[PDB]
Amino acid sequence: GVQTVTLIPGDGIGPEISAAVMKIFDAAKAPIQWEERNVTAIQGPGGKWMIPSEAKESMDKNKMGLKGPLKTPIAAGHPSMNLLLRKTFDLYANVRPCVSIEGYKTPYTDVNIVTIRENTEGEYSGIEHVIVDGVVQSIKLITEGASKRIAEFAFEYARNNHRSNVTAVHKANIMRMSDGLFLQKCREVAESCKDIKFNEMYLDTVCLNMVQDPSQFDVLVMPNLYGDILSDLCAGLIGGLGVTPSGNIGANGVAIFESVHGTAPDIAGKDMANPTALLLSAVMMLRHMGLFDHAARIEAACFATIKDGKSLTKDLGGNAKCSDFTEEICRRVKD
Amino acid sequence: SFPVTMLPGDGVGPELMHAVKEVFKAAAVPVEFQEHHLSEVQNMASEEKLEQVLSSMKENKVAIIGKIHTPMEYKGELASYDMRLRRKLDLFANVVHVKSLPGYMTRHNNLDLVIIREQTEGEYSSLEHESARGVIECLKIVTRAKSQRIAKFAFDYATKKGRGKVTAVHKANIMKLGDGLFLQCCEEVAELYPKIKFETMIIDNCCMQLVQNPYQFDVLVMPNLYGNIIDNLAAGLVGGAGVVPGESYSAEYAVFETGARHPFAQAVGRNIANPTAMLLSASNMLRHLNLEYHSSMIADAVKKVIKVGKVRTSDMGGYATCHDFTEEICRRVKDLDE
Ligand SMILES: NC(=O)C1=CN([C@@H]2O[C@H](COP(=O)(O)OP(=O)(O)OC[C@H]3O[C@@H](n4cnc5c(N)ncnc54)[C@H](O)[C@@H]3O)[C@@H](O)[C@H]2O)C=CC1
Repeated sequence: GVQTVTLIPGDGIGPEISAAVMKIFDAAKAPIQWEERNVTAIQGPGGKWMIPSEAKESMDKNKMGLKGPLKTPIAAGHPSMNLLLRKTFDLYANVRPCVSIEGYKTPYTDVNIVTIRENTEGEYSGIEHVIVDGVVQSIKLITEGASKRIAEFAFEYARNNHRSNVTAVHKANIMRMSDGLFLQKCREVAESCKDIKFNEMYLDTVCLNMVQDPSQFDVLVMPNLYGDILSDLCAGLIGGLGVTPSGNIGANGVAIFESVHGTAPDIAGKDMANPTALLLSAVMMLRHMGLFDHAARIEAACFATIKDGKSLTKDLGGNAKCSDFTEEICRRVKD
Repeated sequence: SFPVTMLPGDGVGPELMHAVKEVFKAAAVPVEFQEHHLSEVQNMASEEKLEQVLSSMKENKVAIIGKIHTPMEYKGELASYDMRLRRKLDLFANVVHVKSLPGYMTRHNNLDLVIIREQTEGEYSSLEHESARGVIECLKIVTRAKSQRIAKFAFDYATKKGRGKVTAVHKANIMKLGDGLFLQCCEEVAELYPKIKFETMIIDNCCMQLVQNPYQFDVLVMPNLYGNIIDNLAAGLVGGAGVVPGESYSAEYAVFETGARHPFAQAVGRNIANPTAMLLSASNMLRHLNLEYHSSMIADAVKKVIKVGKVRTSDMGGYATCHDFTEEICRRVKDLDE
């Protein structure tokens, strides 16, 4: 068959890479059609900012999505397009795999790390308001429920993808109630399965134990109370933001796949972006979609390109245009 | 001549403290110490013990402290005796010095980077009240008055220590009101010292950049959102909680500690702990006292006993005890007189 999937181009280097990754699928003739649905910040009737109805009905029709990064204003406008986007689809899990690129060497070797971070609670969704002049209060809440829901996802991921350890990153020293709960929910599901080996490290220790040696970490699970400073840290071991993919897995197989790399204003429209992010993002799509062999073809293509070294893009150590990159990878796939 | 309030605390902490005072003995450093032997794991603790601490801080106005060990099985952290102390001194402005040491190779060598974070609110104001059957709520506060404070301190530290750039790591994107305010203040104070480059970085991105290349930075000022993490992440570039000094300042005080102070910072036993953090923080304390001569000596000694490679503790790749590594330093301190 020939499946279809929503596509949000995104803002900035959205078009550059979304065009690039569209064309590797095209070149590779994968059974995907793209239903482009520009989702922009659109005001709400009651002031509760809704979604472009175009993308809201379009995604329910495909239950799948690849998306470029959206733009959030520095202090002047929409709360964020991504937060609202993840929440109004209950994509309760932001899986950030993080593995090396064999041919592209960093100071870190053989790093296979996965951040499973919860995606619909904590600082994602809350009031922040002006209580008096010059004093701001913020009201981030965490639940008992989704705590359990991500800590089940943790062991389920580590169960499908054959993982040794699952370690709960938490800050129960400085937030007794909030993250003391989460452990309790982790602890409960971790007893359910001695299948997977478990522990609990505090967040500051991990970030230190991490830049020292990412050989001690398999899967990580986190409440969205400390956002994903860990996930972007780990994206410094691999290579760059240009090479890390990311996944808003949700229930019922709905998922939006994007990359950590954001709006990228500096190199907007300059044609020096990295398509490796949105690409390996879409290689999660297929491997999530069951299209395993369009996956390993495209994926292993992008690696062998990188290893050869003659076309790797600007942030990877070579003056090579995002376009010329995307066709060395295109040509590479076809035979 | 020069009294310094010394708080050993608990952990391997009291051992390091010893090492600092023994090395001061070797160098003959006209600093005499009042130890306050305050701790909750050993139950030498009350607020009457804290008061005696601050009665000490009124006079000497300058103190070197360890980490007091909160018992997380009953209390938390914002009610630790360590937070309760930090409070009484109106400490703000944590100063962490991320500087690699020549002869301790890491993945981040020749690095020179100082991490200013606000130490009074943000995560440390966490108000937590349960609202439902199982809905926890977390209330956090940001104030223009505590931020205009952290950036004037930051800039005044940039000028005072020769440093030319100052970055403001901020989360304006989603925290549009808390860290919008923080940026507004930072931008405000940022014109006032126009001999200093200023720039803003979203925090998310910065922890990636902090490990993809820390060499792009110099002075980092940030609100206390997210906690003491980034101090600890950077402090790994330079070889760990065994070596990265730290200091915490006040309007009127200066408390000299260690940069990276996670739980199980040094979960070593008898001996077998590194004292480079304490010692490099002692000399920095000494510089504060304008004993620059004795600050030079201690500092330049232990930056070289670890360059020469003969003695090395567990964490730096070596076999020696702490007694052995501190006694190596005395020998090279005693030499440096003549
Ligand atoms: N997924 C999302 O929704 C995200 C959205 N954003 C938003 O977009 C804007 C982005 O801000 P920043 O963090 O400064 O941008 P960013 O995180 O996208 O960083 C781009 C910068 O980092 C490097 N970079 C990142 N990705 C790259 C790539 N693919 N190719 C080449 N270089 C790359 C470049 O040096 C560039 O200057 C912000 O408004 C932010 O809120 C940021 C991150 C993620």
